[PDB]
Amino acid sequence: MTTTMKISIEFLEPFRMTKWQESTRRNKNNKEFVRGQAFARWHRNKKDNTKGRPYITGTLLRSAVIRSAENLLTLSDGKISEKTCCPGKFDTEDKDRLLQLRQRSTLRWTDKNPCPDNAETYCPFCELLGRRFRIHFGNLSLPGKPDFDGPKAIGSQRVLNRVDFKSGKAHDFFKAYEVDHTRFPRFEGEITIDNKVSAEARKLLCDSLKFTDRLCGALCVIRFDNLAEKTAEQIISILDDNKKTEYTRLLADAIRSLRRSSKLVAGLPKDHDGKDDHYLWDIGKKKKDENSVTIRQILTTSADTKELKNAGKWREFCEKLGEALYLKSKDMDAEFHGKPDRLEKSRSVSIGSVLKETVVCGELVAKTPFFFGAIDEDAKQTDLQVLLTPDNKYRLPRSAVRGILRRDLQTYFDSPCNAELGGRPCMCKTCRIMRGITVMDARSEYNAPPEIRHRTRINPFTGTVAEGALFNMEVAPEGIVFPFQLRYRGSEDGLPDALKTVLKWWAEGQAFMSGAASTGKGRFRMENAKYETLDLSDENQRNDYLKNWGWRDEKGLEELKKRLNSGLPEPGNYRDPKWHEINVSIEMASPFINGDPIRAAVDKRGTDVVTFVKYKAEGEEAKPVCAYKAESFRGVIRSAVARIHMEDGVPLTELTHSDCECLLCQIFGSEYEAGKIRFEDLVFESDPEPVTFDHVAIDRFTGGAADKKKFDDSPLPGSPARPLMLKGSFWIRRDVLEDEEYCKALGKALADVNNGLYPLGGKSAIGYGQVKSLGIKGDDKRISRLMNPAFDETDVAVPEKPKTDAEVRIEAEKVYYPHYFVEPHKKVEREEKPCGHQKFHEGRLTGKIRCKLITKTPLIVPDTSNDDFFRPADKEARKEKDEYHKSYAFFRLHKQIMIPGSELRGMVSSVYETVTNSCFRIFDETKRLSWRMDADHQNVLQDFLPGRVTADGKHIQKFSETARVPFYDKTQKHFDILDEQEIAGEKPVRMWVKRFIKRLSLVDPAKHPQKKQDNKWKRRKEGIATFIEQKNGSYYFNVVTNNGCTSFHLWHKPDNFDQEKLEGIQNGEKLDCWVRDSRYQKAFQEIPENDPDGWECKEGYLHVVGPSKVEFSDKKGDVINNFQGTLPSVPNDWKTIRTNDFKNRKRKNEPVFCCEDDKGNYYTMAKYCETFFFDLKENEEYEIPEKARIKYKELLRVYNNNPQAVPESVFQSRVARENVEKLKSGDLVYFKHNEKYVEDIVPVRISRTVDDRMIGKRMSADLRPCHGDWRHPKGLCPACRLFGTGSYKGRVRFGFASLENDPEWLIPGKNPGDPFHGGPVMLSLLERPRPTWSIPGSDNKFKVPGRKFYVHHHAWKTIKDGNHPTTGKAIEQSPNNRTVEALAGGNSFSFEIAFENLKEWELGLLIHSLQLEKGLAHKLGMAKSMGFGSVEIDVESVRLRKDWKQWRNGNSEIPNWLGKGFAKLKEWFRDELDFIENLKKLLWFPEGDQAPRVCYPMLRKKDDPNGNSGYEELKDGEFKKEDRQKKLTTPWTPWA
RNA sequence: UUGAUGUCACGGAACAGGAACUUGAACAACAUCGUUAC
RNA sequence: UAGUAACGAUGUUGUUCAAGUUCCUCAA
Repeated sequence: MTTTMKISIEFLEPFRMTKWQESTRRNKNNKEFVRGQAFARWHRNKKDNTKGRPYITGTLLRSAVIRSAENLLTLSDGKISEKTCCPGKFDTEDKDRLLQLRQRSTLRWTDKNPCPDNAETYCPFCELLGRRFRIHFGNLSLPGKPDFDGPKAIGSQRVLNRVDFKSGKAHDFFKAYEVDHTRFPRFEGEITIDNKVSAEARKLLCDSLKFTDRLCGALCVIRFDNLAEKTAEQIISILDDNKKTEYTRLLADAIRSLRRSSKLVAGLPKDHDGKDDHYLWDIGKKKKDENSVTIRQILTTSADTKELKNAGKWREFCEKLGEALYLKSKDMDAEFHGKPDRLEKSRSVSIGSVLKETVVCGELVAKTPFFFGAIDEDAKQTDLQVLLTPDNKYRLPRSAVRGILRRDLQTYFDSPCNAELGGRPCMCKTCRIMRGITVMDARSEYNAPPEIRHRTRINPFTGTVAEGALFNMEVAPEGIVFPFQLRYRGSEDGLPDALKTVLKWWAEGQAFMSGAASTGKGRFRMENAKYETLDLSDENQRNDYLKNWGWRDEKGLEELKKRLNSGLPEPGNYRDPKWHEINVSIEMASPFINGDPIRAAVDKRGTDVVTFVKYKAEGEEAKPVCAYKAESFRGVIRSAVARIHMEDGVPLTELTHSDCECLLCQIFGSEYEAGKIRFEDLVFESDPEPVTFDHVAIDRFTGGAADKKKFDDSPLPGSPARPLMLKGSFWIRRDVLEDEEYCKALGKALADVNNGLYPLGGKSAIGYGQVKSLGIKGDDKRISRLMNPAFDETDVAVPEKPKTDAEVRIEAEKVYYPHYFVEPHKKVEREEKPCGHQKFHEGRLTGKIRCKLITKTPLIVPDTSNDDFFRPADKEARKEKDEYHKSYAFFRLHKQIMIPGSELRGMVSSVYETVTNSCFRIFDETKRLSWRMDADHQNVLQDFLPGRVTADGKHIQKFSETARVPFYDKTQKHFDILDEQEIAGEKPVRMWVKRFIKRLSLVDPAKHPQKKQDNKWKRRKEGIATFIEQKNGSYYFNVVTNNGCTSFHLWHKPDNFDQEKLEGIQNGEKLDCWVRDSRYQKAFQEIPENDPDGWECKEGYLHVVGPSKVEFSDKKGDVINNFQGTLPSVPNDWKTIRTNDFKNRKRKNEPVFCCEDDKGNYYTMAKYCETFFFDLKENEEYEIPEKARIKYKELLRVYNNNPQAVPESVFQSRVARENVEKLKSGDLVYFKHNEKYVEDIVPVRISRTVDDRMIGKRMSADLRPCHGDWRHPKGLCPACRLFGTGSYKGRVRFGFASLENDPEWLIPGKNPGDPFHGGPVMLSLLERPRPTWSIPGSDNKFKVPGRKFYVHHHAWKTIKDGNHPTTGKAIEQSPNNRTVEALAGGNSFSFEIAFENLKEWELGLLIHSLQLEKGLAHKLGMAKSMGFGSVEIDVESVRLRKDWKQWRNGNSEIPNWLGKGFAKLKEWFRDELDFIENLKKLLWFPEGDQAPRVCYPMLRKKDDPNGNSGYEELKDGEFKKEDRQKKLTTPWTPWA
């Protein structure tokens, strides 16, 4: 007796879902069960396990149908078909149940009796209301009834908001679950209708089901009828197996950046030679063990797996791999929800019968990168995320659009709302329009990953970043189009005036929707707007509206979009939107950089930092453009404002901005209110191709390139020819331009920015940024009227340089050295506090210094961007893998000769820090030295005893003595009778050891007058002689000693003076002879067949080292000559090398081995013996500390890394041939000890000695790098206060020098008529410096000498011709020298030095270090150990700065500052200024007719035509060991 | 997997404040091997 | 009965980034 009607809803928007709670907090007292009643619920079976499906109750649909019936019943004057309708009853006497009452002001129609319950025929509204069930509503569930694994498998919980209006930041908040409509678009259920209900109530129910449009926060229409985890573990294992565990976060951040495309792995950077040993992309490979994969190979084999071929799979793989790597690198609340007021009776009111409908279509594109904060969980790498669709599409929710419409409608009026989330509906002017507005969501179909931006915060007391201020941010691209549709229904004749004015504001590109609007986030623009007004008051238009469910679905929308008229309606009352656009145009003159290190790590160029480049969308693809960030420009302008205004004493940079109405808190905003000025990005108006500049860090002592301190950067090029224009804009509020107090502050800040200060970008300390001019327009000269520059009276000329007094006596026929260190003082002061990069102090100076550089000796500043500049034409380009002869050009930027700022900065910094006796800026406090020890018994080789380490590496057992066993000889055989188990020293052997041999003579008393001048014949006694056999050269004898106690057999070779004693020997005569003992320390295996004497059989260890001591050469030495032809080849394995020739051929002295390899090398091998350690003394051992093992590790690292070694691997020692790295349990050791502690361990008899301390502990404690903590503390060296340091910005900025006259090269080019290119000159070897010549020994006597100032001379006239500076022979090219292009004397450059907050004694010393006296000169460039680079600097106008209006050129104040500087120099050091005298002696330039010949010595005296006693004769006598420091300190000591 | 005589939740902008920056001449002369003889 | 003395050859490149901060405030 029922009639089931099957219904089915279909969502067109992401609906919302509530949270599940147990059946105890399901009353009217919970504040989360209420406010969660208008959503869908989540039912889970088997409670306490999150597993179920969502559903929608029937009471919500019943309430919606009742509301739609009330709204539809008054539109036809209360008559459905024929009969009139009763008003209905909405009152209940019981109120302990019915958890929620109605506060709605029920509509009215035809007021009459409420049809009391005691009836027999009701009104159709009574039958629809339900007065066993009359109209039963069923639950809506999913079609197939599935079972999911929780509410986080179908949706995602996002946080909603409630912002304020005056202090427009926030209030409480709440959150809910929302499910997408593309995955769950359908719900099904039924309604059980009785038989005899009516024939007009069914029509009302059908029209009410067709009239309802939204159920759960969304529009609807009701119808009726494993690789990435293991890849992360493998990468982590690779990073842990090596020592590269500090590259993990950079690896995570650079791997996450590869999610844009899979064609980025085949373009990763390489080395500088094109190899595959990058410092982070090629970790894992070694010298051996080929089966070791790198990270590049892992990423290359994972890009094509037939699973990560799509974009989404590769994107997800990269995202979770970066998340896993970040999580591995890591370990190295109040929601005001509800409270609706329980009202007893609703105040029924009538609204009439006039109802219209307006549909506004169109779309809104983006003009700035937008942002919608949706920071979710399970992703902690970005910490500022955007809102995306489950298919990675960008969307804007309708809640943000509704809130922005509310804000704009409150702005159109002048009255904010006063609601408090409860009670009766509010009836203000902006809540009666907001109650008829319906909007929709968007998708934008872009589907691309968003870029990441890095932001910081700078401490305004030191100039660096603050502690703990560094964070990321991701923004959506620019140019994405969203579909738009607004629908309004009311009683007016169309749209109201407020909505028309707001839409006219939005059609002008002033729709600031959401995001970080203070830094120039999303600003949209509504385009292609259409509108059409319907009329639901009649019956021939309402039935056509109800026939097709309105026009909400896609088919109805495609039919409706053919009826809308174009163009928005004009408003009756305009309101002149309250935001004004101001354009900004900056023009530069120097390079520009905006750092981005992750992009430089991914880029294929192979640099360290690259400039910032943003993307923009063209509908489906992204294109990159270089720009300047908006946050950096906002920070620059904010710091320009904050440093001028005082606000009651302390400047705006020291305030906390807690509860103050400061000038920064009313324009730029704070954490309590929003700002009133919004900035934007700045494009570059062109296509600037980046260039690459190489840098280096030159050591102070032994001036050369320091370790691990080579780098480069890729800035955008700028020069005075092409000035790199910048274009941008920013928005200001309307009620700020009308104020006269804030516009003055903005004008002052922009005038201080225009006047040269505040450079934009990165490394401004070397001449980057340097804003040339700034011009704004679009404000009716309200701000651009204080931006006029001014001056003072500029006529006074600069004083001249003083005359010098330090002179030297240089004579002829003498040679000089080029190093001459400068010994410093012992008082480095650190008792002054730094100033602070805040407001401009009163008693300090700021301005510009214009200089003028002029060379007087050829200058070499190379362009290291490309080699082979002097390459011949019309030939092959280049072989892939070879070592050619490098050749460079001069430095050019835009085809213009220039000098960088870092060169001049380093030069002036060296002179200034050697004048004031400050801390050594850069140094190498590691790398302990080592020296080869001499070969002499008494001084060094007496203390080195033979030893052997025990079974554990803790003790060393010493031996008694040693004797040498002959190998590689021809008179024995020791290789084929001994295996490899006893020649490695791991098994003791048994040899026969002889100590003293006995020579023989004939007659002593008749030898006196011609011989016996060697006093060795003092131990002869007597001896009888026999004769048993005959030999060709010797004679056999049996000699007794004194009484016949023993007899020894020998072979005696006679001579001229003992040939008369024997004529014919008859085997039985008794000759007389004398026996003398001689030293003979040998040991054989079995016995020799020449000396049958008593050999003492001993027991000990035997060892070998290999054939060492090769005198290899290339010029057929004295031992290779006079040979017997056909020199053999080198054997491929040892233990078979024998003796070929003898060195002495009269006697049978030292044998050699001459051979020849495939090249022109000729080896001659000594060392026909090995050593044998016997008599191991037990129970006496010495401990090994850690210092000895550190020294041994250093010794092994020096032995194994040598470029001057023998090219053959067979003639090396055991240490270098087998590449050992530790000391084993039993091995060869020559150790040194004293009283149970060992000191030194050397492998061979004559090896090198490593010193105990490092080179940093050989100085004073004050001369070390003045860096560290000892606002900023007061412990800084005097040179790290003018120039910067770490955690302290320096207040001196240099600039690019530019040539103004004609080039005037050294030698003319190959093409006449083109005076812009020079000729090539070839230089000498230029080998690296040796710090082991200034510090000869290692005990305590040799401290670290000074700062290595090169002297001035003229030795470029010998290089220009083609000869050598030392000898006179012509130099020949090789893959070790260069061919540079140089300038000549008589060229002029010009640059500028900007300074700020300097004292009056620091400026005087800076001027004294810039310009020297009238006899000195500076020295910059390449190869200044010859005569190459001698410049002098004259200082022009020094115009100061005293206010933001006038600048007051101070040329007539120099002679005061200089004096004050010297006064300070007298205050610190009283009368101990000898270092300044030496520095003035070392900068002296030859004024005339003086030709000092300086050069480096050769190795010996036989390899130079002058015969000047090269380095091997200078180590004795003049520069022996104790006169080295003394002679190398005096500014001009003869080279001798 | 809801109760019926009463649900404005399309009744609420995840908003407000922050300079990828500080320091650094692309340069530069004396070392490398071990033993032989008495 | 013991351990003493210093000699012989002439050839050759190196660093390519290092030290810092990598999340907080206003709220709760």
